Amino acid sequence: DRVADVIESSIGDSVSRALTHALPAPTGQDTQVSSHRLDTGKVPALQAAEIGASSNASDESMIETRCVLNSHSTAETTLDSFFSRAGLVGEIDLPLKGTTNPNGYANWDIDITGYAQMRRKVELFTYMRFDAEFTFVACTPTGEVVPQLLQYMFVPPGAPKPDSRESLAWQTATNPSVFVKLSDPPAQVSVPFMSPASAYQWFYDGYPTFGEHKQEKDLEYGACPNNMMGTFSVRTVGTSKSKYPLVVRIYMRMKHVRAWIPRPMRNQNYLFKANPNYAGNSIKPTGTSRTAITTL
Amino acid sequence: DRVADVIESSIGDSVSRALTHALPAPTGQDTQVSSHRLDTGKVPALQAAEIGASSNASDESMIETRCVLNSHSTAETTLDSFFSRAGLVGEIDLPLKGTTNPNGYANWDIDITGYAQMRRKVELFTYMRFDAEFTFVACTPTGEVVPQLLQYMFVPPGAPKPDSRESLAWQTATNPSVFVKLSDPPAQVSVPFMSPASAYQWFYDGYPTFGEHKQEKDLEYGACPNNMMGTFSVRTVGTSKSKYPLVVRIYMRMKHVRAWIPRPMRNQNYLFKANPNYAGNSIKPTGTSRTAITTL
Amino acid sequence: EIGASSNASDESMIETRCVLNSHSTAETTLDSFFSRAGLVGEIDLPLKG
Amino acid sequence: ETILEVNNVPTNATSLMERLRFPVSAQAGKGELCAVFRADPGRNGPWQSTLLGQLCGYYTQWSGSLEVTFMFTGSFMATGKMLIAYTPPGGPLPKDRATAMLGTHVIWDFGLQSSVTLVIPWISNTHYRAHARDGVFDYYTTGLVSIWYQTNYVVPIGAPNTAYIIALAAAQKNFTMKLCKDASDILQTGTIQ
Amino acid sequence: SDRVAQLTIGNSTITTQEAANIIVGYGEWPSYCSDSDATAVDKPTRPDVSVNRFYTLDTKLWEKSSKGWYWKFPDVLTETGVFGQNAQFHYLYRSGFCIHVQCNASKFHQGALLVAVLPEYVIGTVAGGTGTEDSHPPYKQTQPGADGFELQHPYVLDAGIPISQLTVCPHQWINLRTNNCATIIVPYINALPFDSALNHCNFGLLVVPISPLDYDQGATPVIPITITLAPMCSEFAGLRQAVTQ
Amino acid sequence: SDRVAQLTIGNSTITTQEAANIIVGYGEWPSYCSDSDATAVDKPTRPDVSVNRFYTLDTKLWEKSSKGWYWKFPDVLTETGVFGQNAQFHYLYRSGFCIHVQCNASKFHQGALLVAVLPEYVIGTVAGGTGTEDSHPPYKQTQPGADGFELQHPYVLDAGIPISQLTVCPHQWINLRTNNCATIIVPYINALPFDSALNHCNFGLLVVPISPLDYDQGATPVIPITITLAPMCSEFAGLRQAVTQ
Ligand SMILES: CCCCCCCCCCCCC/C=C\[C@H](O)[C@H](N)CO
Ligand SMILES: CCCCCCCCCCCCC/C=C\[C@H](O)[C@H](N)CO
Repeated sequence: DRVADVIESSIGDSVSRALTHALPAPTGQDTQVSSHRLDTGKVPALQAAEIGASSNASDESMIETRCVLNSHSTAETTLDSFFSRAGLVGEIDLPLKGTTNPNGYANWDIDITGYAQMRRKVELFTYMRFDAEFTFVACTPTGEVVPQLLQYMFVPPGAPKPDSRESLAWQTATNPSVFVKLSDPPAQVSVPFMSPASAYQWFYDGYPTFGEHKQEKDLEYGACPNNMMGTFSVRTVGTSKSKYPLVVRIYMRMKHVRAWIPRPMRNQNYLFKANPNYAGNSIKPTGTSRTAITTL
Repeated sequence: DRVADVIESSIGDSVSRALTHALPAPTGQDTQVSSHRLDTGKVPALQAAEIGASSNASDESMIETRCVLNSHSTAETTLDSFFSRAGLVGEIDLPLKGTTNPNGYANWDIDITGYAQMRRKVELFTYMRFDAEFTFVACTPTGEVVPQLLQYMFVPPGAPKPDSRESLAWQTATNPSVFVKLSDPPAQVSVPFMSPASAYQWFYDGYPTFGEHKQEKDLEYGACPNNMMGTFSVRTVGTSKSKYPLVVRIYMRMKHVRAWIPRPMRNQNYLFKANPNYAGNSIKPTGTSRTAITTL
Repeated sequence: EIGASSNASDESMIETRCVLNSHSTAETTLDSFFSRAGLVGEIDLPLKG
Repeated sequence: ETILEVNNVPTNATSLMERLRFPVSAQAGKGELCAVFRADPGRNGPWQSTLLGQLCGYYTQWSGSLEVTFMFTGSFMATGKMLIAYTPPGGPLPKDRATAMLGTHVIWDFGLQSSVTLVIPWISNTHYRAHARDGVFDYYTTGLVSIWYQTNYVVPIGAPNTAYIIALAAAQKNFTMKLCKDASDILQTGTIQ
Repeated sequence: SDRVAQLTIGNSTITTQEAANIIVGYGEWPSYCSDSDATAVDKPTRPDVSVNRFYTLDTKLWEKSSKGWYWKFPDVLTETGVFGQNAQFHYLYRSGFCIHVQCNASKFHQGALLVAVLPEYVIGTVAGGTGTEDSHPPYKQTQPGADGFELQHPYVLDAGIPISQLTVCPHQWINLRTNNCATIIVPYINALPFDSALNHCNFGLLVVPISPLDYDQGATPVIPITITLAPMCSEFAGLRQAVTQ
Repeated sequence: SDRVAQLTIGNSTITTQEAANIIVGYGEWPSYCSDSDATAVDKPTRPDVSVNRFYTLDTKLWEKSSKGWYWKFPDVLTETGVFGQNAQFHYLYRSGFCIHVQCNASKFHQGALLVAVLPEYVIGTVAGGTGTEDSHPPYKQTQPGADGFELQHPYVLDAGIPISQLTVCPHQWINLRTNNCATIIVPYINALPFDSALNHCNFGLLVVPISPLDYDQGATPVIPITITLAPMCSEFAGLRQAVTQ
C-alpha cells in the first residue's frame, strides 16, 4: 500500500460506533429539592419537536418540588417477566364421525398467529429469539377424562409426514415422540432455537423465490421460510378406531427472550394467519369518542 | 481497517517491479579460453524457441576458443549518436508567377513525415522525446544569392495565421520572429519539447473526437492532437512585390533524445503523410531473390 | 456582497486524492510577459511624395 | 473573480447590459432546465467576458481547477432550491435532471447567504490542455455545466415573480499556463491616426 | 450553528440553511461486516466512491388534499447507475443509507409533514371490504419502484397499525414554520449479514402530511417535495450474470 | 515443472499441462499510478475482484489455408460484465492485462503459430491498389469488437511492415509438437497516466500461422483456437452518465 488514499482509507472498519450506552437502573429515579428561578437565557420549558427527539424537561425545572426517595422496582417490565406466561397457541380435534379428522390422526403446522391474544403481544417487535415450552392438555369435548393412549410426534421439515393411523412413519426411529395417557398430568417438553437465521421475524417484506412475481404467485409474498419449523402430528395408538372423541390444546411459554426494533401495535381485527389484511369497509378508530372537544 | 482482507491487500502498490537492470558496457565483451567437453546432461546447443526468448549459447560452449581482449567501443550506437544529424524536413517555394504562393507569403505546418529518409528513422520507435534545432537555407531556384529581406514567424496553435503580406499579424508582439537577409549565413535556433504529453508519438490507434465514427469522418482516424505544434510562416518584408523568386529549405537536428518501444521498420513505399497506406497491387518482398534455394 | 473572492477549495467540496504538483509558474512573470520585441513605429522616406 | 456572461443572447446596443444576468421564476414542478454553458476558459463563449479568459488568451496551454460563484438577487421573501451539475468530457448534454445528477453537483438553498460556489475539478488525461475548437481540437473539451430546478421558486403575495442571478468566475491555486503567444483578436481596423 | 449544514459524500454535495439537526437511527453508524459475523468465503467487492453518493429520485407535488406516499429500499436504486449494475450483477448485498427530504415554502404558508423509516413494512389489503376474500397486493403496490406509491388509508398506514405510534421509528418533522429539510441516517438492519437486493426490501420511507397545507390566494400554489439518498458502506458478493427481474 | 502451470485471479482458474513458461512483457509487472505521475484530483475507484478475472471471447477455427486474425484492446471487453459497465460509466481508464491462448491437437498433427502484442497497431489501406486514392479503413476494421478480424495481407501485417521482425514485440510460439498454450503479461503502456477506453486502443493481439496445419485424412479436422484474458490493476475515474458509442 503506497498511494496515500489507501493508507488514509476508512474502508474495512467493522466496529460499530454507538452514541449511547446502558446504565444500571433497578428503581425509579429520585426527586430533588428545587426553588424558584427568575432568569433570562435558560428556558427548559421551550422545546423543538421538529428535531425528532423527546422532551428533556424535568419536574425540578417547571415547579418547586420536595426531596422524595423512590424505591419502586422496575423488575416486572423486563422481557422475561413479560413473555414467560403460557398462552393458547393451537387446538386439534379428533372426532368419531366428521369431515376434518375422522381417521384418528391429525397434523398441525407450528404457528403462533392462530390466536389474537399472543399474536398481538409477539408482534410488538420485528425480531425475536427465545426458547419454548409446550404443554399438551387432552380431554373429551365435554371435559371428561377417559383411559386412552396417545402419541405425539415432532416432524422437522423435509421428513415424511404420516398419512394414516397405521403409517410406517410412526416407528419414530429418529424423530422425537411422546407416549402419554389421558389419566396422566399434561405432558410438557423443552424446545430450542432452531431458526437458520439469528432470530425469528414476524414480518418479511419480500418474496422467497426468484423470477417474475405475477398475480397467480401472490400467495408467496411475505412468506419467510426461516419460520417454518415443521409439523406436529398426533394419533391414537392402535389398529382399530378409538371409542371416544378427543380434543387437544397446546400452550407455549417463552424463556431466554431477546427482542429488537419495536413497531406500532395492531389496531384492527385479525383476519388471516401470516397476513396483515384488514376489513376495508369497517375501519374503526383506536379508541372511544365524545360529542365535543370542549366538554368531557 | 479491521477486516483481514484490507490489511493483507496489495491494492495501492505503485512501485514497478523490474526483472532486469542496466549495467555498464563501454566495450564489447571478451572471449575466454575453452577446451573440449564430453559429458551427459549439459547441452548448451539445444534450445527451445517456443518460450519466446533468444538463444543463450556462447562461443565458448560450441567451439574451442582463445583468449581475446576486446577494446572496440560501443559509443557510436547510442541514440544521440544516431539522431543528432540534420536532415531535410520541409521546403517552401515563393514564386513570382504561379498558383501555389504568388502573393509573397506562405504557411507550413510543422511535420516530419514529409520526406522518407528521416521518417523511416523516426518511425523505428513508438514514443520519442527530444529538443530540436532548425536551420533555414534560402536561395533562388538556380541557387544564386540575391539581396532580400525575409521574415520567419512561429505561430503556436490557436494564434491567428497571417492572410496576406501586409497582415496585422506581422507585428509579432508576442510570437517569436526572425529577420534575416539572403546574404547572411543560414539562420538557426533552438526549440524545446512542447507536447502536452510526456513524449511525441508517431502512431495513434484511435479517434480524437467522441460520438459515432462514420465513413465521412474517417479522415480523423489516427490523428493525434498532441503532435500538432503550430505553423511556420514566411514572407518578404515589404509593401510591393519582390523582384526575385525564392526557395526555402528547412533542416532539423535532434538533441537530448529518449525513445521507447521499438517496432518493425517500414517495408513498402510511402504514399501520404500521417498515413500507413500502401499500394495494394504492387507488394514487394523485403529483399532480393534467387532462382533456387540449393544454389547461390 | 463583501467584495472578496470565494475561499472554497477542492478538498471541501468533493473527495480528492493526493497529487504532487510540479508545474512551474515562471512563465507568467512580468519580465517573461513583456520582454518580447514588437513593432512600435514606422518611418517612410520616399523619392517623390 | 469577474462577471461571467452566461446569457450572451442579446446583441442590440440598448440590450447589451442584459447579458450580465439570467432570470429565475416559478415553474410547474417537473425539474425544468434553466441554463447550460461550456467549461473552457480559452474557447469562445461566456468565458470571454472574464479577466481569466482574456489572460489565458495569451497562452496556448493551461492546467488547474476553476471556480464559479452564483449570487441570488431576489427579494428577502423568496425561497427555492437549485441543482448545478458538471458533466466530465465524453458525455452528451443531459436530457433530464436524472442523468445530470450522475456527475459532480451541488444543491443550492436560498437563504441568508445569497451565494454558492461550484468547483470544476481538474479531470483530464494529459497534464496540460491546449485550446479547444470544433474539429480535431475538440479532443480538449472540459465538459458542460447545467442548472436545473430542484423544487420550485416560491414567493408570497406582494413580491415580484421574477428574480435574477449573477455568475462570477475565477481560478484556483493550482492554475498555471505556459507557451506564451499572441491574442486571437486585434483591436485595430486600419491606421490609428 | 445547528441551522446551517453541509453533507459531502462521493462527488456530490448538499447545502441547507434551515435544518433541525441530524438523526442517527438507533444510535448506530453504518459499518462493514466483521469476520465473526460473515459466513460466505469469497471476498466481497467495495467500489467505494462510485456507489456511495447522493441520488435524487423524483419530485412530488403537495396539495391541500394529499394523503401520503411511501418508497421501498433498496428497490428505488436497483436501476440507477453503478449501484444498480452492481446490485443486479451480484447475489449478496449490504449497505447503510442517508436520507434527505427537501420541501420549501414562504413565510405565509403553513403545514407539517412526518418523515419516518419503518423496517419490514409489509403491505396488506382491504380483504374485499368485508374480510371474506383472502387477496394479496399486486407487485406494483409492494415494490412501486422509484416513482413511489400513494397511501389509500393513511390512518391505518395501509397495514392495520395506527399512525399515531409511528414516532417510535426514526423520524423527523418538516414544519414549514421552522425548517425545510429532514435528514436521517440508517445502519444495515437485518437478521442476516448479507441478503439479496432483488427479493428483499429492508425498510420503507413514509411522508404523510399530518397538518394540511394552507395559503391565501395569490401566493405560489405549487409546493414540490424531493427525495435525495446515498448508500453508505456498500458491499457486494456472489458475482454471476446480470439478472433484472 | 515448467510444463505444468496454474493461473488463479479473481474467481477463475486455468490449468495447463503443456506450457513453455510465462513471458512478462518488457520485464515489468502491472501496478497502480503513483502520486507524482497522477494529474487528476478526484480519487479513482478500484473494484478489484469484480473486474480482474478471466474472460473468454470466442472460438476460431484453424484451417489449412488460414491467414491470421487480430484483436484490439481494451475494445474487446467494453461490452462484457462489470468491466464493461465501469469502462462505459467513467471517463478515464488504466489497467494491465494477462493473455492466454489455447490450441490443442494430437501427436500426428503439425503446425505453428506466432502470438505477438504490438502497441499502437494502426491499420492502413491498400490505397485503391494504385496508391492514388487516399482512403481510410472503416470503423469495422479499426475496432472489430470481440469477434476479431482476419488479415488480408499478413506479409505486410496490413500496415506496411514486415512480419519477420514481429519477434521484437513480446511474443510466444504455439508449436503443436511441443506445447499447446501461450501466456503473456502486459503492463500499462501509454504516454499518459490515464486515457479513455472508448476512443483509444492500447495495443493489439496477433495470431498468424507461420507453418501451415497438416494432418492425414481420418484424423480430427476441426482445430479450434480460443482466447482468454484478464485485466490486472484496473482503475477508473471521472464518473458520469453511461455512454456506449
Ligand atoms: C412431542 C414433541 C412435539 C413438539 C411440538 C412442537 C415443537 C416445535 C416447536 C418449534 C419452535 C416454535 C416456534 C416456531 C416458530 C415461530 O414461532 C412460528 N413459525 C411463527 O409463526
Ligand atoms: C523563427 C522560428 C521558426 C520556428 C520553426 C518551427 C519550430 C517549431 C517546432 C516544433 C517542434 C518540432 C517537432 C514537431 C512535432 C513532431 O515532430 C511532428 N508533428 C511530427 O509530425
